[PDB]
Amino acid sequence: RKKGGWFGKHRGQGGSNPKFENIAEGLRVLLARSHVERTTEEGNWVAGVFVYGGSKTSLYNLRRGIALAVPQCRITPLSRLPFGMAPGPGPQPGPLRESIVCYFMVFLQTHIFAEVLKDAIKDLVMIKPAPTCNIKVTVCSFDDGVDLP
Amino acid sequence: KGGWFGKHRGQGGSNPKFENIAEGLRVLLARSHVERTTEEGNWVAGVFVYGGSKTSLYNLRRGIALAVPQCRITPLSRLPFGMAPGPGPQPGPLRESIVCYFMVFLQTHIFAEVLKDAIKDLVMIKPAPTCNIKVTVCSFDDGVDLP
DNA sequence: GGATAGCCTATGCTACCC
DNA sequence: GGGTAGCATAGGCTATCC
Repeated sequence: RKKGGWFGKHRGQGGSNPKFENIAEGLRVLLARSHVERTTEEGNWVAGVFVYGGSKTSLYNLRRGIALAVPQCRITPLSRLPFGMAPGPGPQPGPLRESIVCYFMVFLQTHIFAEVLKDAIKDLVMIKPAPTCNIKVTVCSFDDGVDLP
Repeated sequence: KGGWFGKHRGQGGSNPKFENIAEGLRVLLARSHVERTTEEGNWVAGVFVYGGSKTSLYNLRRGIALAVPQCRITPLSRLPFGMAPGPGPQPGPLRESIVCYFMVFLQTHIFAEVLKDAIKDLVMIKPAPTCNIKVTVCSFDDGVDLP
């Protein structure tokens, strides 16, 4: 029985469906309690949200969800994390060595909404079963902003 | 002519090309012997590098790894679009461009600043596309728990 | 809503060209 | 040291499973 190959939707062209819509609605409810400004007139991307861990699929679905809930943001594809510190006095891994742990980046126009978005993702995720509850989120601040093309 | 050389993702070593870029960086980083590590060892800061071209970004990445053993670096990935100009609707948050980026993780913000300065100065005397590479210092409120 | 199959195509990697 | 070729294997995407 089926199970897909090519569906004519390229990188970044993801549509919607109940699964991603339901995730988005979870975010929207939380976000609606904090009705803060998500845009500025200048429109620069001065803040971000760095999301990682859990599992590839759970991260992916979260990314798809955020996208539907927040048209005012911009989101990278999933990518991978390098390793952290090795314990003890020994040698460390090279800076390029990559792990199995994924991450994605959300860009935002206001610092205020970045904080709220971060809170919402945490709360959305903290009550769900593993691996989704293990998804970590941190606000990310850009000194000079980012010139998204 | 190359195909498979046995080197998987993240395993890249060194050669004259990358070491040359690394030495350029080392000289510049030597302008400011600030602390690059903490006792706690948390990844609280970074630099966000993007633009130029795929290859010039890539080569920079390789060079930084050789010049800065104390950092950790993502693979290259892609940027989503910004604001669309004028009358049209905005692109979806997921739509991706051709512009690449990578992230460097650091344990101190003070060195992030120096690393950024180093990259800008390293790149501004070069021709396009490399001179068009953009850098910003990056700060993680709650840090990043790199595996 | 997480995990997977399976086409498309992205990057990581190296050595070659110049 | 920028652009490339070309294997390996990342992810984006979907429907199907359950």
